[PDB]
Amino acid sequence: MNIFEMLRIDEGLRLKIYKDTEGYYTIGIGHLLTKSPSLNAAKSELDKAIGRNCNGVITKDEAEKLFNQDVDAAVRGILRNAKLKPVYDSLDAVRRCAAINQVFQMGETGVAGFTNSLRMLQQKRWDEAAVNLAKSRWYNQTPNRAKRVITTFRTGTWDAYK
Repeated sequence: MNIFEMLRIDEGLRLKIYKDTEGYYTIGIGHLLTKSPSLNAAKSELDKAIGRNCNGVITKDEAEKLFNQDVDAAVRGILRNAKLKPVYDSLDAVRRCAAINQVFQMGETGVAGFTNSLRMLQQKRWDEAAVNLAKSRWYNQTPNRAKRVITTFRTGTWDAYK
């Protein structure tokens, strides 16, 4: 298991524009297109992202290219963020994947606001961090995915992903 395999499980792969868990137009492996309710705005964003007129559909290669960009961007966001970087750097490789997963789903600013969880994770208070992580809109809205990510933070193993 690695971050790509982990996020592929959590996000799925769909080649046609779909709505994510929040109702927002998305494509590929959790590539958010826009928060606009206008499908034409989503299609414009898609065409711009891919560099051709897609008419709402992409190939697997194209989806994987966006995914590479999105993972890369998530990591670089973490490294540029004064609140996230020290916590990320304090973690082992497996827990770093959990961190990337949460930032991928929620965005850098959202995760940077998880002050008490960040502190507990840097302190390596794993069970306490796991309890805190679950006291969240994130957990309540996507509990099966959040449980997997939290188990990864708690244990530093891939047990939740088989």
